[PDB]
Amino acid sequence: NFARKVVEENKRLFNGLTTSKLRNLLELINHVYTKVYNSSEDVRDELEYLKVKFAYESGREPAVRTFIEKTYVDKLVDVVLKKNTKKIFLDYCKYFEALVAYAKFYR
Amino acid sequence: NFARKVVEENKRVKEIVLFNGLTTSKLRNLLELINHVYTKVYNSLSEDVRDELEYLKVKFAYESGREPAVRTFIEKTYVDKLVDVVLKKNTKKIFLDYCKYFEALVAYAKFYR
Amino acid sequence: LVVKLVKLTFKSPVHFGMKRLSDSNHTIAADTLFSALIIEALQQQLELSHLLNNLVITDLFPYNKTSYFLPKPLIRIEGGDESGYKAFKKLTYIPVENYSEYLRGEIDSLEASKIAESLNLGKASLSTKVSLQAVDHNGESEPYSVGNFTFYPESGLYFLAKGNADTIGQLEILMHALQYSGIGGKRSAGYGQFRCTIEDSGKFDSLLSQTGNIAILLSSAMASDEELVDCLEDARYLLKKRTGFVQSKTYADQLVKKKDFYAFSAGSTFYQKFNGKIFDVSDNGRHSVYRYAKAFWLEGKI
Amino acid sequence: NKKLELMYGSLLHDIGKIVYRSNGTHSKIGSQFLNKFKPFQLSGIVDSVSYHHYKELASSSLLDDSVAYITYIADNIASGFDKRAPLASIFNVVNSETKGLANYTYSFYRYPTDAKKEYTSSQYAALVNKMTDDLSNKLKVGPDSFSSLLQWTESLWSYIPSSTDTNQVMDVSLYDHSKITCAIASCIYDYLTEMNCVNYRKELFSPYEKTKQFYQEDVFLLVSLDMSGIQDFIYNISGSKALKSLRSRSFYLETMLESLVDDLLSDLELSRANLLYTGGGHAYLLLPNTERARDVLASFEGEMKEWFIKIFKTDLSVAIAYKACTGEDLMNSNGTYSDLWQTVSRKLSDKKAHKYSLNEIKLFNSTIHAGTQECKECLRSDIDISEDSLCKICEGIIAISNDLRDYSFFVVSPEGKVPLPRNRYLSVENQDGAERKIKMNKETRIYSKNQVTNLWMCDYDFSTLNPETKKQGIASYVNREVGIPRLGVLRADIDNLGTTFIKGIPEQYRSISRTATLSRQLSMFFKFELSNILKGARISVIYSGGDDLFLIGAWDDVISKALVLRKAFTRFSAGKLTFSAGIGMYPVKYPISKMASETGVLEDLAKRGEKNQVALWNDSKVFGWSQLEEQILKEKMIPLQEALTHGKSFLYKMLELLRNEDQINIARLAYLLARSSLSEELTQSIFAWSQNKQQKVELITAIEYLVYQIRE
Amino acid sequence: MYSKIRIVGKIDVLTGLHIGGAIASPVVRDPYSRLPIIPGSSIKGKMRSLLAKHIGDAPEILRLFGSSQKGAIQSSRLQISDAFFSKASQEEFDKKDLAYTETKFENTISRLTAVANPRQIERVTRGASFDFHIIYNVENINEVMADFENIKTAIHLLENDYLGGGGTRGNGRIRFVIDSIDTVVGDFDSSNLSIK
Amino acid sequence: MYSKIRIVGKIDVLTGLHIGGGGGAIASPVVRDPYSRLPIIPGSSIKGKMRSLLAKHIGLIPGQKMHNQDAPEILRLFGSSQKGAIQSSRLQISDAFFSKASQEEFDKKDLAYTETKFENTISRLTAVANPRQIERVTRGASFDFHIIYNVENINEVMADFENIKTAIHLLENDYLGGGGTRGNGRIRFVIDSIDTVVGDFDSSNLSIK
Amino acid sequence: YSKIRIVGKIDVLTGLHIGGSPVVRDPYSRLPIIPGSSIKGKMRSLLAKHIGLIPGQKMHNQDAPEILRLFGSSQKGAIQSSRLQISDAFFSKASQEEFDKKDLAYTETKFENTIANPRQIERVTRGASFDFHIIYNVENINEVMADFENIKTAIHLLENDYLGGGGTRGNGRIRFVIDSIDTVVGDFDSSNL
Amino acid sequence: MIEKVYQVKLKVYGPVHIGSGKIIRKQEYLHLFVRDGRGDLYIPGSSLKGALRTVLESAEAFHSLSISDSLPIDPKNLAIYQKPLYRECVNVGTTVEFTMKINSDD
RNA sequence: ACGAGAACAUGCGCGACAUUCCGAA
Repeated sequence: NFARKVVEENKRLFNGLTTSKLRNLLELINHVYTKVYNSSEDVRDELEYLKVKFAYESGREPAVRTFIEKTYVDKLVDVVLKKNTKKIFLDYCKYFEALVAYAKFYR
Repeated sequence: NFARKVVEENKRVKEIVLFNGLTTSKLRNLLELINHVYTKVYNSLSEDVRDELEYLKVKFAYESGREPAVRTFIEKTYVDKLVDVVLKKNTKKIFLDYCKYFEALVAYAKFYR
Repeated sequence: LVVKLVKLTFKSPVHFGMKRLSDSNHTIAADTLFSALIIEALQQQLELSHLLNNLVITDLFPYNKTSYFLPKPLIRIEGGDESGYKAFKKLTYIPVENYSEYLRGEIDSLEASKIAESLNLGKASLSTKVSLQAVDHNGESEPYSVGNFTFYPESGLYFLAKGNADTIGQLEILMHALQYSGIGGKRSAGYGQFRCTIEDSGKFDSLLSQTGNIAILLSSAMASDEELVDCLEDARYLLKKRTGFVQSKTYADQLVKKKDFYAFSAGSTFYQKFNGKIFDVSDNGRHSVYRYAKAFWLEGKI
Repeated sequence: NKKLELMYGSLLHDIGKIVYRSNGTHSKIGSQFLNKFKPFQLSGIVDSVSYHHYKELASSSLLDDSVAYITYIADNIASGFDKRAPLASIFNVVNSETKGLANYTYSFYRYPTDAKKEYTSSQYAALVNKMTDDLSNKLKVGPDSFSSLLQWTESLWSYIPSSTDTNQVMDVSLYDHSKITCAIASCIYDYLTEMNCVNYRKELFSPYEKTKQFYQEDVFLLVSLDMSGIQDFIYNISGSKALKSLRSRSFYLETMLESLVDDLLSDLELSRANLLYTGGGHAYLLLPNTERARDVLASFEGEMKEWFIKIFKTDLSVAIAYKACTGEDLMNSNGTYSDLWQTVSRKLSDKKAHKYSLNEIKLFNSTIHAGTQECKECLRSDIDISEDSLCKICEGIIAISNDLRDYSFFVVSPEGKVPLPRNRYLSVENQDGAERKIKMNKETRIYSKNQVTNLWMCDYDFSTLNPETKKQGIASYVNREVGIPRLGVLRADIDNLGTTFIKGIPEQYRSISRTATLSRQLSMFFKFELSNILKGARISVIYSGGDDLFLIGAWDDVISKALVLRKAFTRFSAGKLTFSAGIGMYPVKYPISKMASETGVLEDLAKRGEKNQVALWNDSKVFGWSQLEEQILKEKMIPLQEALTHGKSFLYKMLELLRNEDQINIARLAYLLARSSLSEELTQSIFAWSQNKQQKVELITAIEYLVYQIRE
Repeated sequence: MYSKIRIVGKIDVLTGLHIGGAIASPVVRDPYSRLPIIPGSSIKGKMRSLLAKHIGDAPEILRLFGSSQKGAIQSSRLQISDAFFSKASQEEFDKKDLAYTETKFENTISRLTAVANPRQIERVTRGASFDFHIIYNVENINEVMADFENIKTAIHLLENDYLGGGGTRGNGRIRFVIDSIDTVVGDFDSSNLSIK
Repeated sequence: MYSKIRIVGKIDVLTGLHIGGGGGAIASPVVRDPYSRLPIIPGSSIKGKMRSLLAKHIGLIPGQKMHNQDAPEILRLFGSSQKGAIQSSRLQISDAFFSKASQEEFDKKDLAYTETKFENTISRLTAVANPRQIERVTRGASFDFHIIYNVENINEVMADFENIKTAIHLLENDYLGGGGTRGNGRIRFVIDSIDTVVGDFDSSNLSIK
Repeated sequence: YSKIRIVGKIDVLTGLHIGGSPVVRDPYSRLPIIPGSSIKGKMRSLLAKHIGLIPGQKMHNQDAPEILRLFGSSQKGAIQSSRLQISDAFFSKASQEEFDKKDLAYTETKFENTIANPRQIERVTRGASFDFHIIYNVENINEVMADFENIKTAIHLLENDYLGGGGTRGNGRIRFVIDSIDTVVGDFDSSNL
Repeated sequence: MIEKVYQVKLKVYGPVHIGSGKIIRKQEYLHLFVRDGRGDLYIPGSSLKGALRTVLESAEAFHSLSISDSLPIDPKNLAIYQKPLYRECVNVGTTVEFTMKINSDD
């Protein structure tokens, strides 16, 4: 899995890698994932707000910016939006969960 | 009987404790995922089966991070490495053998309780 | 004459009754096989002259993947241990290659027990069934036991048939029909189906070509009153009582038993060879029930 | 009544040994003791008692016609100083070539104990007083009283040593010595009467070389009488009434054999002393080697063949083979004793080969008319069949049933229930009925059962004990509240019993008296002690003798009493005698012939190899007696029963896991033991038993036993 | 002249089949190979019962399955052999590690105490198949077709009925597949003969 | 003329179905078809529940202790075993198997055909909760049910099918196996076709629901 | 022998949590569900507390006779059938569509400081409704009125108390809205009750 | 035991803030007041129960009383209050109503 | 002219009764 390699490359982990700073991104991913789990244009709006919030967290914290840069998470959100299928969004959420799980595992 | 040896070598007494306090409750989710993959294989490897095994390895890492006992069990029994071996070989007989190995591991873990 | 080895390989368990349905013998005598052949020849509307005049057959003998078996000769064994004679007594069948060794008394009691336990015929069993014919008429089920014998995959039965070309061909046709007619006591109820193979036996041809000072009965047989004067002198034999019911659709309105017969069992040793007879065991019936008591002789040196 | 005088003198020639041990020579003491009684004051008896040894016979001053010379020579042949010495066990010398010589002795049914013991002079005095009281009034002299005298001698002197010589072993009892001396004296008297000898002294005793010449002269006949068809007669029966007739058929066959023996002895004017052995259809006798005796043997053989053909056709038969035997052969000085017995057996087998003659074979196939109706238990149609489809026999065998339980005496009389040779009939009757039968007509024979002529036969039947379950019979055994309802069938046999007779006793010890003692000990164990062994168990003894043992009862009771019987047989023989049995478990209404055949093949499976094994239920249950008693039951079955007390489904899961030897099944069994909620140490024990081969089989057997015990 | 017609095929165990070490309510098994079997007596009896119910013994039933009545001795035209656990099903069950038999667990709720009484019965697994082999004896040509119709009828009934040990409670449902119907003895034309 | 009528249809699991089967730390698993390892509804449970509900509806004999002491209609439908009064069971209810349509609907959405329901027992004297896991068939499942009615008497067929309709109604409003008094075993019957497979009986005007 | 079918709705007044921490969800629809076991257990416990309890009541088989009558019994030799068959309360489709009208999730997450170690509990969103289905078996005509009186008392007590989760902390309040009480099977008259 | 119901009204005289775990920086629009799933601000009953427990600090009597979550509060009441920390607080004069049910008679 | 011929180990049976994922912040 690509998540493990990038996570262990970030391992020295960063503050963005830590669950503390990553908490807000996890909560937003949880919101969109719960919407799809219950299930869309609203999903597209949530993904756009997710990219905006990625920029938000990058501005508020350099470590989260480094995490986003290394994991290509915003680019993967763009790829999911281009594909626009539930399956690819579920795969992206699984990739994000794998990132978080590997970060917890190495810490 | 590699499972028997790997469960016996880590058997300690403080109340018999296995893998620094492992219980079946900590293994419930792992067992559920392995049962789901086993049922999917028995009904029919497939692409969805390989995705299930990769998610199983991800959940192995997540549970190892969550609980130290699960981490000790996973690193002692090489369960995730055997998942990688199953992914590499990509034959249903090897996955059946892996399921039998995990079943023997949990059975012996309960046997020495 | 022409001698043909007929080997029977059984698909289903076979029921061979000595006196009861629960009894499960592993072989049949010559008279049972001859009665089956006569019934088959009557079903196929064939002449019975060849069977009644020229056909000479032996009892059904065991065989396995290793060797063919023959009945134990009734000879005197010279043998300090009386239990060795018991071990010889429990022996029933001897391989063909060991027959001459046994006749010369070169088989010891331990060797005889080894031969007896080397038999690989099959397993006998008792199948318990019910009769629900009474349940409909305010009755109850009637359990009953059928004895059957399941042969091992490479085992089976065999017999040597002796006759001229016409008799051999008619026997081949009759055995082809008998493969699906079946032998035994539960043929219509699922027991006794088999496949037969008829071929020349060089091994048994060499065995029968042997001469000697003693004669061994390969088939259940009995001499006529004329031949019994000289054959019975200095003989070791065993009298087996052949009894049974008549199996036909025309003998009588109700099923009746045959007249009891007594025949010399296979393996009996005689110093004078006697030719047997097809004894008529019918008693005031529409037809005549036959019982094959002709003698198949194996010469040997004791 | 010179023959009767010789019989009485030879049986009582050593009656003075008991008085001497109670505390002159024992012969003189016995002469005085017998002279104390007027009926036994007859010349022949007292002369035989007083002068049966060379020192007294040299200066006897007799008429040279006295039976004292015959008594002395018979005593020499039969027998050929610690006053307080015990009776040495006969098995001390048997199989001593391999398993050594033991020191087991009998204390004053008795088991040898292998301990130091002595016979107190007070005990011998009490025995002397008992003999005096019995001889004074209860016993008399006469042709009909010698059987009672022999029974009294057997009852009193059975455990008194024949001789107290310390150099020799004390295997032979006083009763055995007296009986063998009496038989030999009777045979010698018949031989001398046939040879018209008037001076017995000049014939054998006077030169002291003619005694050795007479030892070298052929005087006796070893006779074997074998009955064939017993097993098929008893067990090859069909019907719901066959279980009740199972014991009746065996009893009828045993009584028929006894009747044949008694008829043969009566024709020879001999007593039961000449009857060496009587077992499962076999009767070994010692007869005179006279032309009259051989003519009697030929006539009896022909008559018995004719009767068995008339009544049983080829079903039951009897053969008689005799071999001429010498005094040296009886004493085994040359070594031909075992050769003599083997020759008798081989001649018997040769007669059994050519069993029927030309005319009998021709008459067999006459069969004028068809069978038509046939009886139920007997698949015979030649015999006239009554209503309800019962043959003339098996209608009367059933009458002997329900009367064997009620009555104790067996009457052979002109009128009865079951046919017997010489146009007689056997009927089971009580004391008053037997007395009435004797009063109405002579030639009527009364047989008492383990008490007239006394017969030793095991007649243990738990059904007859309870009046409520008496009518049900063997089926009553399956009536149970807990445990699977099944019948256990035990088919047991001694390994190399005939071989033990032939070679178990060494050549330095083999003799006629030794064989008589060994046969009597085996008969007493398998006809008298077996009933005490099986006490309190739901078991019906169908056939006994050791040569062929058949019991039927409850399966668990059969297994437990088989273990107890193995232990008791080890005690009785003091080792040196293995015991192999086959056990079978069958439902009720299962064919009796099928039960007998399956238990017989299990017995054959147990016989092969170690010759000391048990086939418990199938071909996979061949175990050792100690293994079954200790490992299967005590070490495994008892802990599981204690832990589970039902857990029947748990045991079924254990069985289905153990039937598969795959390692995945091993892990599943470990998980099941973890989830069993029983003691952890027992779980480890069970897992270790499963892992180890030859212990998994024991565990499976214990689990199956517990399941069968907890069935409903 | 005389003819014999062979019918080979498969019996598929649609639902668990129960025909009566230590096992509670075991199925009938081959003594040697320990494989489950369907006795030819059970097949013959079930077919005879269904034919008797359909027609109604009748002359057809005695003609097909045989009769020993006084004055009406008729040889059985139908010889139905024991059905053996097929080798293909044996291999399929050897794969995927599946036992040839299962233990069905049941209970009885009493009308008085409502207490359940546990019970266990061995059954043959639903994936199983058995080779069945039947012989028809052509004793009378003119009736052959009619007999086969009856046979067909019986088989149809048998595919709506059970085979043994249960049935009204879901056991024993089976299906027949007729591989071939060939005349092994004689010259009778059995090509047009058919079942189902 | 022997007439056999076949009723084929679906049984839908309204709430989690738990039919116990011998054979994972759950307290009790469900009965499964060994060949496919899929959950099953044994015909024994269906017949037993239908017979029990019909017996309750008609009315049990006071002090009844046998199943052969039920109403004559019940013994006519479900069979009797009395000595001398043995009645053949006209109803033959088969095992209901996990349908292929439901198996595909569960392979979609990535479901496992079963759920582990967690419950607990709270002690009435100490208020401590002992947990317990049970296995249930998911409420999306459907089972193919196949029932055979035997026409042993033409006159009583309509009354018997009325009884079957009443039994089906009772079973639908009741549950099927397991702890159904705690939201288990709720089922619905959807009859596909009632046809006379054997004979000449006209079952067009016959319905069990 | 009649069956009375009581349907209705269970409205979540305050956040509802029934653990399986995540709340229990129906596997097929992936939606919150109130199991019938939870409702039956809570109602039985509340009704038993309403009636007197023996001092040593250590088992559910020794409650008040009304409790064993309504909710069944497993007492050895005294097995009483449960006249009540509580069913799983599934998420109402009307409430589901109401939640789907807006951008609202069916479940909320609430944080407690636990002073401080933060703890997060998932609850069912306030305002959600679950439709229940109770079956009452009429096995005694004379006892139906008393049993329904006990049912009403238990319902009132449950509306006073909470259902599942930590109710003292303030979550789990529910309300019962009864739709129809009709004898679905039989000829019994349920119009009065 | 006898159950008693109390309608308990808490009047806001000073700003009250309950942490919802959510903080918004200037770009988004600051600690956010807790709101239910519906989005209405309310006072959780757990916070009030913990405050009362701390005030008391017996155990059995305190677990008998159940304090439910408060009724939804009007959106107008929420405001931003400085402490360099800004938090969402309920405005002064707001009455928050809840129900408390006590099973302890004494 | 097979110890044979005819014979369903068959009939009734719910794996079932009671059980809060719960107390604490």
